[PDB]
Amino acid sequence: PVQRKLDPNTPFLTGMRILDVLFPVAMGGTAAIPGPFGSGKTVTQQSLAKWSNADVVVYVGCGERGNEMTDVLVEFPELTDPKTGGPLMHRTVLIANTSNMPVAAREASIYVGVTIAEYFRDQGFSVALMADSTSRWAEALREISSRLEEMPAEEGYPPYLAARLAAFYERAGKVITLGGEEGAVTIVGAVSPPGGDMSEPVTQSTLRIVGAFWRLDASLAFRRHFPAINWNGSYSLFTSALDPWYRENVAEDYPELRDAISELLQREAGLQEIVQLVGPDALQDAERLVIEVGRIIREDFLQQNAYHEVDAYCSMKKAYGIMKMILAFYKEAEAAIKRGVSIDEILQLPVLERIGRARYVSEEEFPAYFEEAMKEIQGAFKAL
Amino acid sequence: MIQGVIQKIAGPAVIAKGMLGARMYDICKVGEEGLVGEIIRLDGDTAFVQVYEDTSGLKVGEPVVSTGLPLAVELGPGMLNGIYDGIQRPLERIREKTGIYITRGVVVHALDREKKWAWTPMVKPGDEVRGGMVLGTVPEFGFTHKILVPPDVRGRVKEVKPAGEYTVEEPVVVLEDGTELKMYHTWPVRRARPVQRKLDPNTPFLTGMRILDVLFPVAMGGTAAIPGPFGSGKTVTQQSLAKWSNADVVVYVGCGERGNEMTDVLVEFPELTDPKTGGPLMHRTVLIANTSNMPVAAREASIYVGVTIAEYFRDQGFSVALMADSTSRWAEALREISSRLEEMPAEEGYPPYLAARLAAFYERAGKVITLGGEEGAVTIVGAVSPPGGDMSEPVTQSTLRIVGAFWRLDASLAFRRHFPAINWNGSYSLFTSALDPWYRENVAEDYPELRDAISELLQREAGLQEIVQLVGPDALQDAERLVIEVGRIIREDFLQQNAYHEVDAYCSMKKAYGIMKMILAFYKEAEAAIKRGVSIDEILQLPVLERIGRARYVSEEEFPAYFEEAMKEIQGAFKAL
Amino acid sequence: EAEAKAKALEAQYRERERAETEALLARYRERAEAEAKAVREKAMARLDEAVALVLKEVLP
Amino acid sequence: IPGIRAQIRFIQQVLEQREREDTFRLKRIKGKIEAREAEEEGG
Amino acid sequence: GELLVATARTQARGEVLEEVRRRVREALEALPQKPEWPEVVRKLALEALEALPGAKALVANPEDLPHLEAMARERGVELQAEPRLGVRAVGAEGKTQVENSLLARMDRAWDAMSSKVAQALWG
Amino acid sequence: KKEYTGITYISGPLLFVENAKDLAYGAIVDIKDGTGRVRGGQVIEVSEEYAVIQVFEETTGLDLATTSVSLVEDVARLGVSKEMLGRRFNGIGKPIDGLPPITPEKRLPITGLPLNPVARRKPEQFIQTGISTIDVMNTLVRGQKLPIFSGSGLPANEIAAQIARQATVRPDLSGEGEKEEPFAVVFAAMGITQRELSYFIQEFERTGALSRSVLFLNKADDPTIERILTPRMALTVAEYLAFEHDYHVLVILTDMTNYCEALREIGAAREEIPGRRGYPGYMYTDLATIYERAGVVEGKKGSVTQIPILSMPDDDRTHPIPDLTGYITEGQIQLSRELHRKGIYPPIDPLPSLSRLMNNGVGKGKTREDHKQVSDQLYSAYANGVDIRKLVAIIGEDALTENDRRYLQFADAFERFFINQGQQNRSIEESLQIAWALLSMLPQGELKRISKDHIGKYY
Amino acid sequence: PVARRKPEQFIQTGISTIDVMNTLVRGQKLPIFSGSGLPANEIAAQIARQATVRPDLSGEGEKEEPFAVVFAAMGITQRELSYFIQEFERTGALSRSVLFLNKADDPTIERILTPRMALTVAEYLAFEHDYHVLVILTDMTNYCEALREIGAAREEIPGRRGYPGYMYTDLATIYERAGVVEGKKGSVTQIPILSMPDDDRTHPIPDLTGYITEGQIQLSRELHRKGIYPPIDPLPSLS
Ligand SMILES: Nc1ncnc2c1ncn2[C@@H]1O[C@H](COP(=O)(O)OP(=O)(O)O)[C@@H](O)[C@H]1O
Ligand SMILES: Nc1ncnc2c1ncn2[C@@H]1O[C@H](COP(=O)(O)OP(=O)(O)O)[C@@H](O)[C@H]1O
Repeated sequence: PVQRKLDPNTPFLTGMRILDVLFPVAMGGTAAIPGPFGSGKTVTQQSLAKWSNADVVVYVGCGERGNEMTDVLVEFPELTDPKTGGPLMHRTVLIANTSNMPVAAREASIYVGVTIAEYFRDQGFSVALMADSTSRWAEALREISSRLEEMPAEEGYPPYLAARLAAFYERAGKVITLGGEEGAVTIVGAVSPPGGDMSEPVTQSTLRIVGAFWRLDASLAFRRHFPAINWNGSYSLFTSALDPWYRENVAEDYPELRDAISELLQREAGLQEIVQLVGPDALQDAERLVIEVGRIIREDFLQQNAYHEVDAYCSMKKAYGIMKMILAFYKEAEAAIKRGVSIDEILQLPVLERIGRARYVSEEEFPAYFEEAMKEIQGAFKAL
Repeated sequence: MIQGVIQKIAGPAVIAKGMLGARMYDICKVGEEGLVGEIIRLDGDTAFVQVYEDTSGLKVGEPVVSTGLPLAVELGPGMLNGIYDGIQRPLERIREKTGIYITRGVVVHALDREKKWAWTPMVKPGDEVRGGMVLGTVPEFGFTHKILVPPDVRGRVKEVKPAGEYTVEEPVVVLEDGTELKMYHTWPVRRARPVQRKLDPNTPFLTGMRILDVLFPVAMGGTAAIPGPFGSGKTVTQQSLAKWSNADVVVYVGCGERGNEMTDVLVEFPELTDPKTGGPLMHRTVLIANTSNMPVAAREASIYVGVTIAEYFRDQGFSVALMADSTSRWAEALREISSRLEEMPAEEGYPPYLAARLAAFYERAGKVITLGGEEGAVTIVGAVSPPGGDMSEPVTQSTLRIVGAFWRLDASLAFRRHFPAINWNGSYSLFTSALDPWYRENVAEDYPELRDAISELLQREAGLQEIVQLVGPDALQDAERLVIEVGRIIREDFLQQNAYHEVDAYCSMKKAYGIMKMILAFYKEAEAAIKRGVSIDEILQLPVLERIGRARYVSEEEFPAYFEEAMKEIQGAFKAL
Repeated sequence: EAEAKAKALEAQYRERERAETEALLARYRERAEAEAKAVREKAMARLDEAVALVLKEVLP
Repeated sequence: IPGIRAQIRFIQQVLEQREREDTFRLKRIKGKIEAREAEEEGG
Repeated sequence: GELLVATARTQARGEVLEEVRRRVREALEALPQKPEWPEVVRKLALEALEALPGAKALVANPEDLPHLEAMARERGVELQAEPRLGVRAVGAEGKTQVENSLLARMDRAWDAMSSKVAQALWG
Repeated sequence: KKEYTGITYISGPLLFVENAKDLAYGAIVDIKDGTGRVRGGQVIEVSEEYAVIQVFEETTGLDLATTSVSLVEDVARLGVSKEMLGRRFNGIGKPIDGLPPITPEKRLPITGLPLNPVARRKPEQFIQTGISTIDVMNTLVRGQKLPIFSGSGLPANEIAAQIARQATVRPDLSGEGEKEEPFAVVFAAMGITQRELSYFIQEFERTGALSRSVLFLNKADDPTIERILTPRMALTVAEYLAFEHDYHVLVILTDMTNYCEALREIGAAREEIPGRRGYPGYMYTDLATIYERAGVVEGKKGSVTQIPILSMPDDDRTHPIPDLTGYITEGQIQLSRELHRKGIYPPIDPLPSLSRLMNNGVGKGKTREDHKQVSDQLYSAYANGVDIRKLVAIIGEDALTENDRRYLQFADAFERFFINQGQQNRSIEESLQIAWALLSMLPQGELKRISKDHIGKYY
Repeated sequence: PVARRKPEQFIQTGISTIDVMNTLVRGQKLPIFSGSGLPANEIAAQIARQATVRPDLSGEGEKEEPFAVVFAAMGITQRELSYFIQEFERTGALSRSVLFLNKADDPTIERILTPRMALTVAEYLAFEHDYHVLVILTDMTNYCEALREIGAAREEIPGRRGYPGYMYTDLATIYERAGVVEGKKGSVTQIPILSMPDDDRTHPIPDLTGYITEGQIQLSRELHRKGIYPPIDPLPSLS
């Protein structure tokens, strides 16, 4: 239990450039991804499980491929905390779980590590929990049902859905205790919808429960990209509380530039459409302007790679800087083209690839990289 | 026997009580026309019957009579030129006796029991045999009807009559264990008559119609089903193939059919003569057809009928062609029947009791050498009623998984009519690989070369359609549109064939190899022509184009008449223009 | 005649090959034949006791 | 436009018809429950 | 060649085990005459009785029938009809024919611990 | 043993006989019947007074007397040997070859035990398949389970045979010995055909690959029931050779499409809801357990190197089955639709083409110290190509920047060559090589995934 | 269907087009595919009396196939029923003709009888009384329609969505008769009139109806627009 209700106001942090950044999310909040098959679900998870801000890592995968976590058992000791370098096994117990184990064990699993999470949250020590797929709950439950032969509601689903969902999350929060110490509960549940069904009971029901939808498309990502979500098939709802916190912490203008960034990122859709209507056959200016811009912004500059050190580990301030490049380029571009410049000449500006190489620049180096990089902007524009 | 009487009715299903110690599936006579059901369920004492006839008007407590055996169908003489059809009963006599109708429950003998036959002993007495020897001939029609020891039947021979004329009701060969071999036997029809070894396609099994063969050759188990919307060609391609074969024996089942669909049909085979010979085609073909005005389930029954006849003959070394219309029957049958018997579904009334049997038809199907040491290869020819008129259906899809080739047909062409309107675009054959010697043996090798070179045309033509509609056939330049109006001809006497214009009706590999080659020329001549700056427009004027249109009016004798003929005329004028 | 050289290459390649394989099975098979007998002969010995042993076990 | 129309429909209809099967199943299920309740309350 | 060699060996081994089977079978079948057959009966008879709570039945060959007049008196208090090397018997109503033939020992064992005898042979 | 009386329900190959209340879960029985034919049943479910039998056969000729029921085991197991090396097997777990059965040298449950995940040695173990397709894209360790979404004319078996011949070790990017890495030819079946039959057989005669060979065998003529049983059978043989004879077992799970079909029947026949498009959902599970047999093994050079194989309905990977199949399995292979038509040998698409292993335990040393970012470039590079394949096909005849020409250009190139293999080797460098050649005409300075060095390195 | 004589004599209709597109003799099914705003009703009526058989053209005197019809109005409207009255009175069509009637209002079941009933009449009189008879019900839309709400009461799955499958069965009974017979100068030509679901050749509603039987006519409302009289399917169109 807790003493009393306390608001979160401190964000979750691990600096994923959208999920965090363009979707500022409470620490005491909890939020979620779905997943069609083999869709990088769990792959997201463990970047987060080291570049967390959290106090306690809490591993469970919910009747999963042994193989897919056989590894991690071994990895995490020889993983490295930032603060301490320690075996991450310090702050985790490991409740990874598999799938010749009882069906019903699959439930137990959840129902244990949630509670454990509480025991610490109680102690003010603040959850990072990750579930591989709540669907496995579904998958179990209604197989109970059947085997007990009780008519389950429509879609072939008995109805303990909201029931066993909504309640559990409500335990969560940034919550002050009888012992004072205030445990946030930061948990991120995946889901396995095999159908893309925003319309699987579980999906939709759970949409508009806990914070921030994020989505998995697959064949996008099948390229380079991860994390494919629809950007405009995701949300944040914590972009007022933490707005203080950012305002100082990073910068006071941090949402100003960031909101200004996302602005384009979706506003661009304006143009997107015409492409799909009639191409960029109108290869023209404020079109193909924007086009490239937003592209780059995501193309690498949201596109972290967990499988690199530097692509996915990053800071606020690093990113913060980065956005400002682009912006910049834009700024001078507005007046470039106006001068009579074609986007053509803008196009082969070499300094843009210099602007690109950031995912290879460590955070210390990052300053100086940036400190330089702003300059070449003004140099590679004003001249012309 | 196993006995008791009736208990309940739920339309053509029945359960019955008084039944105990009861076998599972038999001949179940019931009531006043011995009404021919089946022991499906045994729970308690209580047999789910399912009839194969109309049932109606009845009451509880009627005799229920359970043989102790299910259909094991009389095999042996009288076979060809036959009707036994689905009920198993030969129409002949019946036709008269039941007025002109068909009328329920009307038994007859399942063969012409007292028709004498050409007893040829091949054997001597005292002798030791096995199931599946041949004992004897009855050469009837052209053909040396093997008098099969049936499986499981071995050993001592007591006597062996001398040759002559003997009804099947005479036993001619008494075994010295005491077996009076009368000349037919009963072969459990859901039991597969087995074989010695399954054998291995080597040579196409041809049966006419050009492209179909040339492109989509076959195994000697064969199979492909025809997906085809209503109206489509299918239904009378089998009938085309009624003429055209390479077969030994010729097996036609009409698979639960309506009569007007099938009037001319019935007679028409009797109007076909034999091409291995010249007497009736009936002298090797068999009417096995039965109705849509008897239940579904007797069609289900029908299905087993086909195969088993085939097997017998296949065991008699034969290239057997079976071409059953419509799995929409088979399907349909059980696709209701469960419901009757209420059992658990699967969607679209699919009982997942399903490609079990479908499969099984194929398993039973094959190319083989049999117990008798005798080769044979029953080749099988599926057709389908698409349900939307178009596909969705596992009953097609896994069906694909388990048939040799597949086929695929087009509505639009049907408007013009096209014999066929195949869409290779869909369709394939894999048999394209197993036969390959026999290609270049019989043909020669540039059929395996030229043929791919024919596809390539239409292949890129597909891609070109795009551009045709995307601009016109006009933004185009010379070389493209070449190939475009090539394609037409490739189709034109490849998808117009016809079954009433007599020349049109038959085509051989001779008829093939020839016409493939022609076209090539045109290509190459124009290919050079237009690179001598020429406009293809001029080429249109070739009277020769109609001349190739006379292909299915050229007939095989005249085919090396016409072959060589056009060659030169191409190579002259356009090599000069 | 360079085509001839190549033809000639075939000859020996086909001939020797045939011969060697044609021998190979025979020889091996006959060693099998030999060995086979000799294991029967081993068996003979350890026949009687196996049965004796076997017979006792089943009885109650 | 009309091409893609006809798609939806095709879809729909199947999805929709699914409802029935369910029901069809459920019907029998009810039958079970009720059979139980006839011969466990009766017998 | 190698596959044929393997088979060759196997061919022999099967023959061997198969002989051993024949002998056991033959041997077991020459038991009934012996007075150690009347003795051997009742083991399985009693055992079957152990198997059947409620005992009613019991079968014995016309030769055998004598051996159990002791347990014709006991058991199902019954002896009727003929089994072979082995005993059958029904009990617990009828219903349940639950037996244990010495030949039912055979179909378990022969094949079972076939492994050790074969080991003894080869090895 | 225990012998029983009376039918209680017969209809479908679903059985009941009463007087049974006294059995343990899951039991191999027979049903001797005075027909002269025995038939066989598993006690799939037990009840307090009869139980559910799962018949293996036709029901036919069955009668209320003949009825003799027979405990074979009240559990289920089977024996094991490596005498069963090289041996042929029906699905009934009987070696059909006319060779007298081998002997059990140990015997163990069919289902077998779960496995500590901690105990499973990681996969990481690249070997060379000789097909670039694999050998770049999805990346073949050993352990892996990956499957070829396939169907109509899509030609699994064929392709599988390539592998049957081009399975080959790489001790050599890792400086090892060479007796180290024995595979194990192990073959299984399902539904199978005659036209397939010899075609298969021939590769054991062509590749000698009767070599160490278990081959379970199962057409469809045979009653349905054993389709699903047998997998497990074979799957259990595997471990034995895998740990104890240390193989990198070639696992030939061998379509799985039929599995579910029959299974489902049995299901639902009793009751189980489909819940899923006319399929019981717990299929997942039902196939989970299958796969749950997996792993490189610590302390032993067992590696459960898996080939699952499947058909899938239509083209559609969206179909219920291949769905979860997806979820489960590590790898992921599709054959290109595109390429049957124009006949490339082999027709393989570059679409579900990442697996779950390439970086993780892997990607250099074992590979070589430039590859990753190459591959990683090529992914989106190729995407970028085909993307316009449509857009173009309205908008320009061209109107592209002809840098963007190159992009689309480079697809067709890459494929046309790449996706035809002869009977080649192909090795990691023979790959790379090609790779760079396609990269060539692509300028440097677009290659943002890559760093400057490697590219010009490899011009 | 081994005890009849196939047909050959020719349904002469006063509408060219028909006798253009089709072949139209005397032992067959020709399902007229219809719709709202489609004029079927008239056509069969029109051609009722504007139909003859002329065997003169075939080299037999015209004393020898006698012209009669059946057609009994089921399942149809008020107004629609009330129309055809005078039209009959105009040519003497009703003279040899029976309407058991329903007009869409009397128990469902009636609708399903009167077809085969109407049929069977002729089954006697056609061959036995050697009449050469034209038959064309209307509104087989309603047959299936109603028929399904029948078997609702029996509770087995719809054979397909919104349709019976035990449908097919009946479609035996209808069609598995027609035309001349050995020794008999009857004949029956029995012709469907029912819409497609709207327009839609993709619904078993017509589809299956297709599969089975012979002929196929449609009319084209995309020629109503011009008002072509007759209008037809121009390229689907098949006998
Ligand atoms: N976050 C990521 N960064 C880089 N690669 C990724 C990422 N997520 C997924 N991938 C790649 O895409 C593949 C597909 O995801 P996968 O791991 O199979 O699925 P899941 O996480 O849903 O179990 C991964 O195996 C990996 O190759
Ligand atoms: N090859 C053909 N293409 C188009 N229609 C054809 C062709 N051959 C015959 N027909 C027409 O189709 C009718 C039906 O026969 P068929 O096409 O085999 O099939 P279905 O039984 O599917 O209607 C024939 O009576 C004739 O009118």
